[PDB]
Amino acid sequence: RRLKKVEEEENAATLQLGQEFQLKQINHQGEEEELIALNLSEARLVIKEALVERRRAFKRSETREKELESIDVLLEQTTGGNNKDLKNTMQYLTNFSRFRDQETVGAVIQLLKSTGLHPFEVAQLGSLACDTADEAKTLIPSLNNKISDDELERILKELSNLETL
Amino acid sequence: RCSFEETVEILFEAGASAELDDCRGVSENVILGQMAPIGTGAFDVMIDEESLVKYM
Amino acid sequence: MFFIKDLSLNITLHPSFFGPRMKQYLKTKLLEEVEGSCTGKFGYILCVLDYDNIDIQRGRILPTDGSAEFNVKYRAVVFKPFKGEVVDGTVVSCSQHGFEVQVGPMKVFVTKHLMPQDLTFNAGSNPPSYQSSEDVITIKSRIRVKIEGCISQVSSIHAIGSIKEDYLGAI
Amino acid sequence: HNQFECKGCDNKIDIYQIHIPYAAKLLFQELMAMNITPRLYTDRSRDF
Amino acid sequence: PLIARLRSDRLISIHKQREERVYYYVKYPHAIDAIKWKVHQVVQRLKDDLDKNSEPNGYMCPICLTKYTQLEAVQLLNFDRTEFLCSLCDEPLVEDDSGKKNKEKQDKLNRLMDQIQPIIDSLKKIDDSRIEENTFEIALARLIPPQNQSHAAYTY
Amino acid sequence: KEKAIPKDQRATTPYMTKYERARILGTRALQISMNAPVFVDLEGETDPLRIAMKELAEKKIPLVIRRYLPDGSFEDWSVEELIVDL
Amino acid sequence: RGPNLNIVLTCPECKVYPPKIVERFSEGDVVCALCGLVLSDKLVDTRVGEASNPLLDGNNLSTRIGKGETTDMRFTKELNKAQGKNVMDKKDNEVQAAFAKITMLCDAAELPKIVKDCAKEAYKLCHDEKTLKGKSMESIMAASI
Amino acid sequence: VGQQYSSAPLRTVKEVQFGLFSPEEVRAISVAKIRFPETMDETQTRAKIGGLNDPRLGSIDRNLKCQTCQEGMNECPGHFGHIDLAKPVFHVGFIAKIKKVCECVCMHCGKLLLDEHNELMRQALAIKDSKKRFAAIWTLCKTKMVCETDVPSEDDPTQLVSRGGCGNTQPTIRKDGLKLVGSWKKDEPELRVLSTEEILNIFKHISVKDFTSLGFNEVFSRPEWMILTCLPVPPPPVRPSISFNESQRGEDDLTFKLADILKANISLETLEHNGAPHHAIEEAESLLQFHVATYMDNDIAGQPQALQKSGRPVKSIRARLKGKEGRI
Amino acid sequence: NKDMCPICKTDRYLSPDVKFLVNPECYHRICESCVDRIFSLGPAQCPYKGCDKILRKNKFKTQIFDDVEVEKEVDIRKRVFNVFNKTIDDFNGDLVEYNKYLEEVEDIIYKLDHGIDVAKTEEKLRTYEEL
Ligand SMILES: [Zn+2]
Ligand SMILES: [Zn+2]
Ligand SMILES: [Zn+2]
Ligand SMILES: [Zn+2]
Ligand SMILES: [Zn+2]
Ligand SMILES: [Zn+2]
Repeated sequence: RRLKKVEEEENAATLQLGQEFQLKQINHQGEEEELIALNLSEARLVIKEALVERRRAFKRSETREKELESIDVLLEQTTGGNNKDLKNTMQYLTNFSRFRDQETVGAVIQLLKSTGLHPFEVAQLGSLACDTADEAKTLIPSLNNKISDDELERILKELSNLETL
Repeated sequence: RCSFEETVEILFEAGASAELDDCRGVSENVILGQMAPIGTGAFDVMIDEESLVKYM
Repeated sequence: MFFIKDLSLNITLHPSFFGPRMKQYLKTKLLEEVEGSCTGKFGYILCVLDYDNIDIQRGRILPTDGSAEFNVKYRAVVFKPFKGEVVDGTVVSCSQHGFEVQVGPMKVFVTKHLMPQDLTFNAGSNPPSYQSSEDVITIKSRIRVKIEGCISQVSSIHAIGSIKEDYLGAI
Repeated sequence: HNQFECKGCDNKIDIYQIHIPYAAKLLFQELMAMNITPRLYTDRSRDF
Repeated sequence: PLIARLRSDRLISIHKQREERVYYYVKYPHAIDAIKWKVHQVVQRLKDDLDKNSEPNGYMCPICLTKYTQLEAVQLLNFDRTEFLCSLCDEPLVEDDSGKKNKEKQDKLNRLMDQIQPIIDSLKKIDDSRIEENTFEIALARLIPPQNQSHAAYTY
Repeated sequence: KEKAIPKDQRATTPYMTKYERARILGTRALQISMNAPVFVDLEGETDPLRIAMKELAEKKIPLVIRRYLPDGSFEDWSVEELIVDL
Repeated sequence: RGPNLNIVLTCPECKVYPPKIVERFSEGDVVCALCGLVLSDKLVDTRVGEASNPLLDGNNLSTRIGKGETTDMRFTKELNKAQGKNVMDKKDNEVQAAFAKITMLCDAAELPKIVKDCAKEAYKLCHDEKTLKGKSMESIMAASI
Repeated sequence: VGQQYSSAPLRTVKEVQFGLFSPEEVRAISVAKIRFPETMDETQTRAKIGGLNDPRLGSIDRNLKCQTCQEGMNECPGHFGHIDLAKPVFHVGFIAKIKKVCECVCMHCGKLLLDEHNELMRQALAIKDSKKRFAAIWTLCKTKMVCETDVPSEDDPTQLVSRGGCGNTQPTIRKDGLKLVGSWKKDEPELRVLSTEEILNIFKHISVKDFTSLGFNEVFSRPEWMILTCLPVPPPPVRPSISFNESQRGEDDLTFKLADILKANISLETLEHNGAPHHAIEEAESLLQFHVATYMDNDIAGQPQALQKSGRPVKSIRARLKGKEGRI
Repeated sequence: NKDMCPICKTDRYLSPDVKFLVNPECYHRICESCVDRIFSLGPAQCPYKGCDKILRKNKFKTQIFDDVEVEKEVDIRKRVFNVFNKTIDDFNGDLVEYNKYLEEVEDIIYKLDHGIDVAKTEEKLRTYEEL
């Protein structure tokens, strides 16, 4: 028993994500696993993939506006009360997502995983739309001295190459 | 030990030696006001879902 | 940022739900007490993944309460903020002290001291908005904000952001 | 306000509530004023 | 008061011996270290204060006079998102007066360093040379009698 | 879970003790008093303790006793499988 | 000019202000006289403590040093010596010394306790004033009596 | 009615770990610094800020809220204050322990008088239980009156292996009153009082492994912590102000003693600040030490008892915890 | 100025851990401590008497040559050589053309260093870098 009571300050720039958000995570089974970070588009796909599955469970036993209504009606039908927070997230994700279908995201994941960057960094790179290497170097300070501008410049171009819509 | 005699002297020695108490005795639990692990407290009563489902 | 985390919770069941369909009530309680909830250690818990396969351990009857305490292990999607991260959001409210940006389940507040000098508060315009030569910031506007500080409580998280650095502010 | 804080440790997400007799609280507080640190812990550190 | 203050800073040392008589002298290694540390601490204190003041001001409540930081105020604003309400007083908060002091602290540091210049120059030379620690017996080698018939026997 | 002895090698007494019976009746009686579902047919009874006794007699109590050992190990025994001989 | 820090007991259900409150000392309950709702429980009554009058001595907490079941005269003498050499208590000791003399004077004339209490109070109120600086202490004590 | 609902998890105490406060912990844990030996302002209407009954430490009245947690008397557990002592003072309950530790280590370098180079010490260090290990070490070390800068090599007694030491003769320590006095023997023996600061400095030089062999814990209890530099102040609930008829107010005996501590501390601080020849300083130090010692324990053999105005002995903390009517 | 920060005058003698930095925008010496405080939360004007050129923290670097004037020329040379870059083989071994090309590049660098024609020359640099 040791009450050392010393904790490093959390910071995204230093990639010090905390004590419960370490890179090496332990799942429920007990085997060590790498932390998985999801971008805005990836989170949108994963969340609504469970909502449709949730709808199937209970039953068994497109432009922005029309999609927003479809999610909204689906949200209320397949979720209980006190869902005000979930509604805000889905609405926020739909208006800021950069990938629509699973195919585009799958290509993106296979694209950015070649850099060997931290899960936090790759998620940030797939979350914020950057046009120049300098734009990503300043908005994401952790990228500094981790990837050359040559690779970053082409990665940004290719990321925008498959931009949705 | 402090409950019997030399209450303050025993406590002072605990602080200096940084003694650890496991609270496995009746006196520790009585002082802390929690169910002592004796008699009806020497076990935990749990719920049985395997038998609950078959009953009804 | 959104993460998928393996979380554990201690759920309490009143004896009134000790029937043949008590496991379903536990699932309902999990969705009613976890989804949409805020935790300072894991952030805002948004959605529960694998709703059909939650690992529910055997319950323990409390001595005097009479209710059963169940340890529940589940996989959920959580939004956890961190200082130094750059996020996008929509302004919801405006005031003299600053405007509030909505980023998913969180509200980021941008203080005047963390705002560029050019931007100024103008209460004359209805609704009130911050006006500047290059751009105007108002409710429903899209703002790119960098979280400068985060204070996390056991059941509440508040963060403050800034738009003074380059490539921030109006998108 | 549903807020907790332990000044000196700089934490707000590691708080626990326990039920103890008020006399027990008085004893520990009296010990604390006596330079003795009776520390109450919820998790075990040594095996039986 | 003069000796006590000069003794706490260890710029003047005391020595008690039976002849109980009290003698005062100067211990060069001790005085230099105390001066060097205090000068460094004073400069560091101003530098730390200047760094702290460069941060946002904060807030204070006129009634209960309780200091609230920028982060602390963000969790206390009213439901209307118009003003910061004190938890204890449920009253609007007033900005603290720390915005203009940023320049005042910098000016003091600039003036102090120019004034403390001789000390810094002297310290540089002291480290370059070899310092010999003084003692009562050693100090007696340079003794100039204060009085013709002093009652104190200046012998060790 | 190295502290959970498998059912095949349980070495504790197969008879419910007086202390185990006292807590089982009290725990079940408390649950009944708080509107718990009764799993036994009632021929007319209002006392929660008496209802609990009826359930124990017919072995219709969905509870298991976790008997602890002085080293931290434990054995799980269902109320139905425990013989009430005392 | 300071934090409120005041607790007022009002019935949430009745909402009548001011409320009718009955303090059941025997049952240790504070209950609303209109609806019967209990507003606060575990009320305390109103040795280990000493009672002093803050009208003749104000706020002055001090403790004497004396012999116990086992004690050496050396420690008692020096400890008493150290206590006397205090600067904060010297100012109040003059007032306390005045009270002691007043009590002796009042007790030598066979007067009731009320007179000496009034006399001591009069001295304290009129003491430490610029007007009474050129008069003999005997006159001040006699006038107070 | 009961206490209000809380969002923190409900748990049961499993282990209790005893230890000693560090001076830093007392300052960080404390919510207010006590600097005034008074309890009520000049108007006797509200408690004075910084006094013994500071509103920040909690409230013992049904009509007042705590200035720290904004909770009533039935929910506020009390908040600890602290007093910054002018000079370090001994702990009345550890004077015997301090003496044994002083005789176990050199009084000039903080190193154990006997190292592992001695076979007798080797077996002593092999003892598992702390209480008996300390006793064995004390018996072996208390008779060593020299640091032994050089010790014979364990391989053979021919050549001497150098060990960290100073060759400084150790004193014979005895306890006189509340002070520790050591006597040195010449080559009558010289005698002088070991200042509390000197003992604190020596205790702070003991290595991590050195005092662990003595039974101390690196984190929960260190010898430097057995000397009091910052005194925690219990909150009003621990020392309630009772009332007889509600028109007269009485104060707890702890408050009376605590006020004396503040008065003595300020007197000492003012003394050494200007003038105050060394003779007065020692008298002031003894008075502060006596007040603190009687505050925690009013039954000390050979010492006077702090008596109340009514003549009854002051009820200290030790008295409350001991006896058939004590807390336990 | 020998070993003390121009702003805070943190001499190396009292603060041996001090580390100096320079900014290409105005080539002004400044210790690390001052850089973080003034530019951590965003861009700010240079805190020098007579200098009003804004700069960013990310642009700071460590000075290589002890002479500021030479530092300016080398950095400008690096910037120009990132656009104006050719080899002898680029002109099929034509030494006369290559020598003239080298002189023209040197002439451009000289004009940039002393600001002979900043507006015209800067446009020429932008024009060439595209093609
Ligand atoms: Zn206030
Ligand atoms: Zn009512
Ligand atoms: Zn409180
Ligand atoms: Zn030594
Ligand atoms: Zn500087
Ligand atoms: Zn400049």
